[PDB]
Amino acid sequence: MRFRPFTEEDLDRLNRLAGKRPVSLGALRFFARTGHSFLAEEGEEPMGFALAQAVWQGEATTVLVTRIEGRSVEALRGLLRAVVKSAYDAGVYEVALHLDPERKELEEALKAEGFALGPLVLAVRVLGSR
Repeated sequence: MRFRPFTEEDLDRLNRLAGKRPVSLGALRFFARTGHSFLAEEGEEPMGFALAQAVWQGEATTVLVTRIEGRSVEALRGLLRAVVKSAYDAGVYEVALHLDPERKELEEALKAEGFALGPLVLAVRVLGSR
């Protein structure tokens, strides 16, 4: 298994991993430009991806993982590691993710790669779409 930046040529591979929530070409292009987004592959079987980006806090920066998908704990862990490395290299202060706690594989991968699930809590208000 390997972890790499994706390009436009990888649109189908990403969408093979994207289930019922497709990644557009526009989204792929934007996330390719961040330097924080990765594709996981076993051979040329796609195995996961992470869409992540830098968000300025006013002094420090956070890298937010907007989306992560993966077919195994191994894929999820390696994607997190690749994101974390890209954050360290950019002098980013922290990496954050909004976790659905039903996703046990992701929860396992997060703990294995040094993420905490507290004490900070996520507050959300969904407004909806037009």
